[PDB]
Amino acid sequence: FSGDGRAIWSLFLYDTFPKNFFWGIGTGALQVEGSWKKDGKGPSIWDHFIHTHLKGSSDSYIFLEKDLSALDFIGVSFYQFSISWPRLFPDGIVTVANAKGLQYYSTLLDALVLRNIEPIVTLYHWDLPLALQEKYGGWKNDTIIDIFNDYATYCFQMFGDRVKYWITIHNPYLVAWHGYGTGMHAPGEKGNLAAVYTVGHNLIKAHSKVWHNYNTHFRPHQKGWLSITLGSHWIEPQRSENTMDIFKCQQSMVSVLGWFANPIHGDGDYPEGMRKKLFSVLPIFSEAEKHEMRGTADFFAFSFGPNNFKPLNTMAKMGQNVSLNLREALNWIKLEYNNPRILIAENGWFTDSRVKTEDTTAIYMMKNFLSQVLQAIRLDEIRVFGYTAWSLLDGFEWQDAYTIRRGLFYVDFNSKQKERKPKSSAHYYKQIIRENGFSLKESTPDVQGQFPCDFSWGVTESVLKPECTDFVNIKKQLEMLARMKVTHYRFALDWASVLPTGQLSAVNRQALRYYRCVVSEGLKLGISAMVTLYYPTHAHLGLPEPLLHADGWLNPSTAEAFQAYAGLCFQELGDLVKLWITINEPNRLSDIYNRSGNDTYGAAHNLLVAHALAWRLYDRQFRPSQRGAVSLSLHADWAEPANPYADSHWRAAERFLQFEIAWFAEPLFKTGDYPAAMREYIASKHRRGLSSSALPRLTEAERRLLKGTVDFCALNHFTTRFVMHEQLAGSRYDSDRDIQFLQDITRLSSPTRLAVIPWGVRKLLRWVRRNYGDMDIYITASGIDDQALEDDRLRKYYLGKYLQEVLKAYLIDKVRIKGYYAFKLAEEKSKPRFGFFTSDFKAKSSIQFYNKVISSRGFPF
Amino acid sequence: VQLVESGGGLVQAGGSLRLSCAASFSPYVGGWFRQAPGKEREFVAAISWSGGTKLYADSVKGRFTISRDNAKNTVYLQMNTLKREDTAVYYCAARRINEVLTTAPDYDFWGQGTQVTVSS
Amino acid sequence: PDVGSSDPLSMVGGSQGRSPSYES
Repeated sequence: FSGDGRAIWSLFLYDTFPKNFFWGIGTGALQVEGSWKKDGKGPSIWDHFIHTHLKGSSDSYIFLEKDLSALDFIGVSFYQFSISWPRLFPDGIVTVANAKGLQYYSTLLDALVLRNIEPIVTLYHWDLPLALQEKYGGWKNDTIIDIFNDYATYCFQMFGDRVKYWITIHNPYLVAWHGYGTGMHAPGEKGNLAAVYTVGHNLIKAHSKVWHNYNTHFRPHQKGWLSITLGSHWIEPQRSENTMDIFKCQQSMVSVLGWFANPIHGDGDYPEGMRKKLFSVLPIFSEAEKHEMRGTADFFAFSFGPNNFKPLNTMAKMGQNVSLNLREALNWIKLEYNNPRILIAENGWFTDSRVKTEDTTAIYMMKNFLSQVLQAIRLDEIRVFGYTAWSLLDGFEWQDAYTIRRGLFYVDFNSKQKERKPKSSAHYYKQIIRENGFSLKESTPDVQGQFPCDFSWGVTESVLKPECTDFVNIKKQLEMLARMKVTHYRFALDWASVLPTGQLSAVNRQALRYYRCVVSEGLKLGISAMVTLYYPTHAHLGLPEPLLHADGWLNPSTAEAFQAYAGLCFQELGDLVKLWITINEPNRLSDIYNRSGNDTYGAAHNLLVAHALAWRLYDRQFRPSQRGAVSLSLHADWAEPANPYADSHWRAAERFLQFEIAWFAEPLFKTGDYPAAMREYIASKHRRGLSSSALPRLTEAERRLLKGTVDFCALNHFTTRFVMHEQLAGSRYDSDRDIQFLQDITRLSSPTRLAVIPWGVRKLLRWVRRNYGDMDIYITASGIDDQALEDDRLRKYYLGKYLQEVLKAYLIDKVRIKGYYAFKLAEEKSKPRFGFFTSDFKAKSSIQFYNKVISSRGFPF
Repeated sequence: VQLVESGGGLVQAGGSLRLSCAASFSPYVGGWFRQAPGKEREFVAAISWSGGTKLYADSVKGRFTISRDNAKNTVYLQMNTLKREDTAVYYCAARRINEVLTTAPDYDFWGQGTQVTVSS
Repeated sequence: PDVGSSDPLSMVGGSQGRSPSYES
């Protein structure tokens, strides 16, 4: 009931809508018809307003064929359009009807019924006949109430045969507020306070009279429904949970939506707040008018889109923060007006007018809106029976004219043909309707089967610094590993703790002893070690201070120091340790060398050399005796196109993988040199005056050194990126790959915005297999953070799903995948909650889940 | 659809008279025509379903007013300052489509006719 | 939400961000 909305302010895995959910799209007469003075159409206030306050449009009135084509392409069930009143009744009074306009609406209605599309017909979408503004004052004069009911009566009589869904007025809030409050809309009276509320009053009363008209005289033999489309915005409190911010939030909502909803969908009166705040500006319903307003809508038509949001004078925000959260808005309607049936009568956003058909953001705005509606239906039980995307085609967007576009279909207004081209959102909304929700198509069904008996089941941690069971450090770790059925453990050493000099002339032997103790205790648990020599983090670069101050990784001698460190660790641990990662994610170490674009490429060259020197040392001097294996970890998030209808975004997704994985993988795995794609792309944007960076060619000696220096392929995979082609300026590494990212705010994500996109790991493994062949692959890091400190449902979810796709890559795709290391074992207090154990070493639920998988070698039938 | 006129009769010139047409479902346009012996029926006045639209013949604009009460299914013609030029048989008409038209082929149902006579 | 931008929710980034590994 009134006021119940304030409550609003004080793992979702659904993709598809209710059976029989109802998909549509909308237009409004004035935006799309054109032909404003054609075949005896009377002028509207909006015709006068444009030719006074401003300076063919989509020309639907002559191209009905072309819009019926677009409707068929989308596959919508309903189409919502509006009858231009002055095209029927030039003087609004119902003297002789203009038979050519009646022919147009009749022809449209016939075509929709024969294509099985339900019409939703809107009587009044702001284009009041000019003659009623001049003779009467338009909605200021209450004689309009019967002038409007007469017009509806004819419309029911001429079309009710074929129309079962009727809207009286589209968004009466803007009619009153911008027509007479702000002057932004026809007729353009600014600051007229008394008009605003008299106009609103006449619109309410006219609607009610049309509802009762329809209820009595047409519903029995036509059996349709009538509502009114109430627009509104949404608002959230300035301060977190400020009790009076919340009260102002409620005031904002009432002032826009309650003003018209409370008479029609509520108790039959204006909102009590308004009645106080406006005790004598605001008209009064008699107690009998109160009983004939209550209930004059057969459903809640609701509009939520850019016109209730911009310009800033459209609503009173009352100091609290603006919001696009449609789910909460729908919830507000549910509590205020007691869970009615909702049709979303208008929803969408807008794109800049120089975007033609590649409307990438429009897709993600549509995805986000649709997701909120599905949450509303499923989580909150809100009776949303239908969705009207907005709008079918580009047209004249009221005071903005043609400076924004809102159509699912592009119209070049400078061409006579005015063809309707499907934008990317038209492709997207098409598939949405086909599948009745989110494309359930990139998600293959679960496999039953098992990993081979010799698969590595790992857990990873990062750098451990030194302090056998003497060492308290190692006890607490063993207590954690004892609760895991993992067979491998992956941990990093601290280069600066072993050789504080960075030279072998000063070895911390206590530090090696602590590391050895870590390996040897783990062998007692029956757990093998994979030791990472160098694991740079944001917080600690990891270099011994002398080589940091001597230019770090830009200094080629830093690569030799690393070889000295590698040999030491191979010598003092290699009898115990059979798996080695030289460097963890050197490809993402470019960002520390942010400055020159040639700076990040040089540091990466010395990083490749460090690895190849360490690896050759092992291969020559330590493998014969120790018979272990050595590689490095690459960060390897998957990439898909942001806009999948843009051939340019497909190419950007491959370029991303080139710059991310092939940068290191191509020389060290396959050819001893940088990948062609990368050298050749950096060629153009420097041969085309955009970047002063060169990717230096590598000496045939340099080629020889790096080629073939990996015993297996190691990948740290967490998420999938959605990438856009965008030509960037500058010469930084980021700049040369010409890539921007789009966060799909609608996917199951972690606190830190890691997307759960399981099938990305399967695509990655096959991309790796196909570029670098049937060499062995270990996933050396895989995880996600999670707010939950005992029941990490998101980690459990991620782990089950991604491991299921790894199984698919093994059983179905035949990728030589040998191991999975989960990320990570424990978490530090300031740091994102990535651990299987809390900072206090308490175990989370996912441990039992990970063990169960390990015990089963997968997901057996 | 049956229509019935009421309130004809003889009136002194310059006097006043009020006809009503009672009907016996849907909305309709109420019409009024008058016919003199040997002349074609002439349109007098009509009224839309909720009275937003009223039309009159020029020869009666100012003197005649049409109105209706949908609740009683009755249209009224209030004739004031009657001339001898107003003597005729007066027929009420109904038209179903809520469009106010002035020619007689556009009305579907017709009343029996009531005589109005203006003498001095 | 920048109500006057065509990307009011700022979905289009251009910053890759560090991997889990660099946030420890």
